[PDB]
Amino acid sequence: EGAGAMLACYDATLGPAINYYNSGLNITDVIGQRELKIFPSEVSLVGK
Amino acid sequence: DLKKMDESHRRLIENQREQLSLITSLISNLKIMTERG
Amino acid sequence: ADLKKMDESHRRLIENQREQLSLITSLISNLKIM
Amino acid sequence: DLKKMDESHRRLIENQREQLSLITSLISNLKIMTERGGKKD
Amino acid sequence: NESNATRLIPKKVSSTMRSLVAVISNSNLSQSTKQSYINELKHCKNDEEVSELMDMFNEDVNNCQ
Amino acid sequence: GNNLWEVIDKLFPIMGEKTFDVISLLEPLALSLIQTHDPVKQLRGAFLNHVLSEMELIFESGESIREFLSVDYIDKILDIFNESTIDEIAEIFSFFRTFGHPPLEASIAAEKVRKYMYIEKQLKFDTVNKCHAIFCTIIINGYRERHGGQWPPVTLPDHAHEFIINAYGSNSAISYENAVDYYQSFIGIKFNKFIEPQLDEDLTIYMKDKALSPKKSNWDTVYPASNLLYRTNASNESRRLVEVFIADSKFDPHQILDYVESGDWLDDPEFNISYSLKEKEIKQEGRLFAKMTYKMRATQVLSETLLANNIGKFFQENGMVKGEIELLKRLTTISISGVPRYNESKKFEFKSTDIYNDGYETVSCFLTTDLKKYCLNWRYESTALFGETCNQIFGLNKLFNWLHPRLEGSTIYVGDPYCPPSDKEHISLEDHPDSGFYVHNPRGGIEGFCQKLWTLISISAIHLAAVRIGVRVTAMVQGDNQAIAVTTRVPNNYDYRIKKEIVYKDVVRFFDSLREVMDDLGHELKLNETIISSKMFIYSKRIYYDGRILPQALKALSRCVFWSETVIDETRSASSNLATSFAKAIENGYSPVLGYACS
Amino acid sequence: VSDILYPECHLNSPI
Amino acid sequence: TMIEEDEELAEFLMDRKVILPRVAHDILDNSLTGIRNAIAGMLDTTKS
Amino acid sequence: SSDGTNPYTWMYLPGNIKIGSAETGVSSLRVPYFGSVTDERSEAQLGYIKNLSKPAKAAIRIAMIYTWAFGNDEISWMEASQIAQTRANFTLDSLKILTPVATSTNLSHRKFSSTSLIRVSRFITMSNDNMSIKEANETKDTNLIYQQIMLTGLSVFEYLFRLKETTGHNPIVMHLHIEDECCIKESFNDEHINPESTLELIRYPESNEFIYDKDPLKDVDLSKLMVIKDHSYTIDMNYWDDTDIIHAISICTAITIADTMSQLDRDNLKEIIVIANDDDINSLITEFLTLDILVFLKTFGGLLVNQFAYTLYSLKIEGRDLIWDYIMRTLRDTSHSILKVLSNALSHPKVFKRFWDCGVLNPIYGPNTASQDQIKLALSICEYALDLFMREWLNGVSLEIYICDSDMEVANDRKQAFISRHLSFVCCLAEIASFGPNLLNLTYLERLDLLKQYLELNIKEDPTLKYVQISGLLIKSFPSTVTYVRKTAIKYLRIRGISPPEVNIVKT
Ligand SMILES: [Mg+2]
Ligand SMILES: [Zn+2]
Ligand SMILES: [Zn+2]
Repeated sequence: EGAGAMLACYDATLGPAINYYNSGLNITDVIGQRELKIFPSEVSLVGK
Repeated sequence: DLKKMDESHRRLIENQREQLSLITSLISNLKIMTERG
Repeated sequence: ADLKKMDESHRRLIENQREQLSLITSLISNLKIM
Repeated sequence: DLKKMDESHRRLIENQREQLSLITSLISNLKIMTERGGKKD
Repeated sequence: NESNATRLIPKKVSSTMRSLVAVISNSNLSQSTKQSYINELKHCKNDEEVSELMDMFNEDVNNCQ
Repeated sequence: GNNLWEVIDKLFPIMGEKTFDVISLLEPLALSLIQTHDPVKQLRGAFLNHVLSEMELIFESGESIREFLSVDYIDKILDIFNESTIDEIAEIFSFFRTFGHPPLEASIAAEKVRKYMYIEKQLKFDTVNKCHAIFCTIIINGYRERHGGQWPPVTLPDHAHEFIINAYGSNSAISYENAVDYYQSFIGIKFNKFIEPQLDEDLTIYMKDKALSPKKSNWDTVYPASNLLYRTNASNESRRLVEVFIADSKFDPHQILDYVESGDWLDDPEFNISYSLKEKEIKQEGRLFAKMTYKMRATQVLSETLLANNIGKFFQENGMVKGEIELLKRLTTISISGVPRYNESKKFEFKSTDIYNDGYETVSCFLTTDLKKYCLNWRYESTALFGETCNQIFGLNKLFNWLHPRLEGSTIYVGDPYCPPSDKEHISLEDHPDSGFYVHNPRGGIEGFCQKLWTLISISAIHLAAVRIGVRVTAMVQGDNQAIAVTTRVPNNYDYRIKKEIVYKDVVRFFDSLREVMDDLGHELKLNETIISSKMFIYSKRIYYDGRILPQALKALSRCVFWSETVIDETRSASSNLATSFAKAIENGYSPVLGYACS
Repeated sequence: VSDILYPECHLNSPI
Repeated sequence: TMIEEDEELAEFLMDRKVILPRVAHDILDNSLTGIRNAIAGMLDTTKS
Repeated sequence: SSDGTNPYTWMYLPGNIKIGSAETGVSSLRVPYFGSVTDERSEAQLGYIKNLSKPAKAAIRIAMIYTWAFGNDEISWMEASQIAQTRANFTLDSLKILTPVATSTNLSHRKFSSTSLIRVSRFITMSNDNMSIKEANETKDTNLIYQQIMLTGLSVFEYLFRLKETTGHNPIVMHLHIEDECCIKESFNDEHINPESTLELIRYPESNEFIYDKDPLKDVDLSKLMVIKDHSYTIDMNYWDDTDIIHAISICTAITIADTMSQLDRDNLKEIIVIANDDDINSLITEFLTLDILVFLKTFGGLLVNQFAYTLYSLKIEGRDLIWDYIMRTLRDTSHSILKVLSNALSHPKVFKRFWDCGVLNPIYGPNTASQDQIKLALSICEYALDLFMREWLNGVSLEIYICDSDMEVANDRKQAFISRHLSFVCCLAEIASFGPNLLNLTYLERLDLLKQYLELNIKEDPTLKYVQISGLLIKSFPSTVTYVRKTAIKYLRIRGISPPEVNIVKT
């Protein structure tokens, strides 16, 4: 799940339930001084 | 006409005095770097 | 009127330039090489 | 009269500026040759 | 036209030959290739053959990667 | 290392004193062996050729060497390092003080000083003017950065260009290209006093436990009475600085400055300067360091402190005014700069290419060097303008130009207690002929005196040489050792080798400009002993290579002696120095576990 | 008695 | 009589309900004792 | 075991990098961390007097240390003056005026040798985002602990890959945790510790001018002393209220960011400085956590327009819309390396969350929230700052500015230059700069006077330009560097113990 649009849409349509999320992560994702972490941006936007 | 020519003749003098100031500064620098204590 | 002012100003500037030239000649004449 | 004197004054001022530029250019391109040490003898 | 700190011009003088042998030996090619280059360099008629051998060695080094 | 020692030690009987020539040439051999690995095909084996030529010249310099050795010994020296890693080659800088030291002599030491301190030099007036313009520009930019863009008090000349006046009015920076362009507006510039001379920066600089030369009336008191035919003067005056300072009836720092300002230094009849041989230098002839009388030494140290504390911080290329962390970080950044950071008329048809951050990146190629007899090639003409500028900045006059006017009419002698003169009776110093170990009327400078001004002039010359052709450089200069990284913007879609070959053209084009500038300033950038590299540069006798420091582990191990640097034979200080040496070895590239066990 | 003077243990002078 | 003054100053600095041997050291360094020690420390060898 | 409640440092090393020779461009290459660059302890000095002798500065330092350590009441000041009169004859009032306030870093005091050969730390990426210890305060310094931990981790990675040429096949991640249950101890502090002994036998026999400085100030008049006293009382942070302290933090942060951008623009190898690692100190993280967003953005926009004012005026760029477009065209055209500080400070999870809750920034520039593009975030912040400042200026609210420098007269000249630039910007904005006076080859004072005359003439002649106000600036002059003011504001914030500012039928 790249951005998580599928997850948010399914949560809205289907019943609310715990969703486990997995996505790719490579050397490009690292930042100069930030820990490597991942979380769907679209889920955050929908939640806000 | 007359005013324009007067202004041009005056303006030439500023260029000439700037040239003279440059020559004076060059001679002063030469004196500083050549003459001893 | 205007002509007299032009004469006075031009003479003053020419004399100032001559004084500067004389000062330059005096300054170069004091070089230890010369 | 006025035009003739203006032309003459411009010519002499240009000549003076040329002489000043010659002096400045000849001053700027200078090779300084220092002297050598050692016993005067 | 001579060598300086900026470049090495392959010639037939002893110092240049020693430097070329050293730079060939320190290269990252195979041992047989370095040996063959050394024997081919030891028999050179003039500067032209040395320059040609140096060009071939440089091409091989570039193609090594 | 064992093979190297075995090979070199065989040279001592056959080659008596010339062996130290080879021992000194060892380090350029290491630099050449490291240089033979760079991507550029032109730079491979460019310094090794000169090194091998020097070794052949050494090995064919005598009949005993010819009939007992041959040029085949260079092959034996080389074969012990062929096909070896970078660290192993770079590690042989720790083999510098493990062969002993040569026997020195006063006449041989003074011969070279006479040879290279008597020559007459030809200087360019325009080049000095442009260097002074860059000097003023750097000072102005430094003050701007220090005080948030506000210019220092400056009085521009009447013939100043409109651009410079506009910049002064708007309080804006000046680039060195503008400084070289409008260099005639800086000719008659005149600073104002904005730094107050502090005479109490460090109170311990006037009481350093050093030795002073005796006054010229009794100069031969250095030699002990056991080595002189006659007897020295009975006047008992101390030559050590500590006792002289203690027994000073009148003393206040103002009098030193008044002495150097009021014209007294040139009218002192008891001024003496004497050389002394330097220890633990394995050049075939050792180096020299000078000592002067009391007042002149105090003036010199005050001038050095004043110039280093205040003006030195305005330049970003001084290695002597930066702390450990700042200098290390700047050097690491410059070294990292040497490797790319990204591997990979009708109906005008255009295709949108995915550019990557303007599609241009900066990469640099390095050029490290040291001049030939840096201290001996200076003259009064080169540094007079910069001394006058510093005097104007400090609100005083003719303090920073005290060296050459005083030295130009003095006599220098190499004072060694075991090389006495053959005089039968006392003779005034200026009566001996221009031979032996005397130098009469020197022109050049002295090793270790007013070095800060020379460093600033060298930085200005480097920047002028860079601007003269358009390239951009960033430098790091200490005394003679200068490392300059020439930076160039290249497309980031290229590969490594093409980028390096592109920057090599800029480096080879800037090298000639630097040579011409240094020749204009009277110096000489020696052609065949300059280290051009794509990955490495040498600073503080350490090699920086692709952002990493090549290790020197054995050097800190060779100094793990039992009674190491102890004033008296005690266990505590010896163990402290052992622990310090082993910690230094550990942090230079030794394994912590074995280092701790060996400690 | 001033017997705190030890001979130099390391080289610190030119040869 | 510098020794008595130095000991009295140090005692006044530290003889409190809480002892701060670092602040007192800095104060003594900035006081006359600092320059006294700096001047007296020029002799570091038994021979000299 | 700790359920994520144990602080730690995160370190990462890539998989397939050839340690020996980098024959290919490496994207993970960066400048290592050699240790905290300790700041000068002479920066904590009020530049009221242009030239002061060394004994006077020594007495000032003694008074500073004594008042910081053993209390700040009147008796402590009397004792500090008694001790400081040994080295300089300062009156109690002059000493009170001229001594700054000290912090933990002032007392913590501590050819060239490399810390280590740098081999595998060119590639290591390190982060202290998850590490924080509450015991830190002004009494006990904790920067040393952080520095030691980062250096120890660097040394461990250096030792592990000591004999192997290649890095390996998999990325290596290591957590550096601490055993805070035993070694880390909270420190109590009693501020008032009265002395037991009495200074009784101290005399003043010394007379040398390089050892003692009687009458340390000569050129200072009585009127000058009164003016200096009034100015010092004006900017005393102790008597300010909480809102003023928070505003000062925000203003100092904005000024620091602007000055850092300006000075980083000039540097040649900027693209390589931006990749360099560093400690979280002097990285503006804490103030970004405890500043005020709106004031900071307004001040940042004001600083930007003040910087670009002369370029706007020379090009006759008029209007509220064209100025923004020109400024951002210039910002995007130039290198993005100058935005290093802002881009790095905005990437912190707590900083990003605080900015996002206010609606200034949103996680829109990438698939994942934790790796949003830094440059886009910086540009969005700049856009919001410019828009906010221009809208507020047209609305008619004043702008508060701090001018900080170590010299008073240089501070006054900087204030004059700032006012001149602001007047140029106001002329540009009001769409009246096309017919304005030419400002070529003129000093900033002449420009200021000419622009004042022009603006007054235009306001008096035409009553439409009511929103244009000449006295729209509130400039406060500080006789010290901006870093000292920011640290003083932060210290008073921590001492006062005030929290950072925090800002239904619809739900169902
Ligand atoms: Mg040299
Ligand atoms: Zn963990
Ligand atoms: Zn413990």
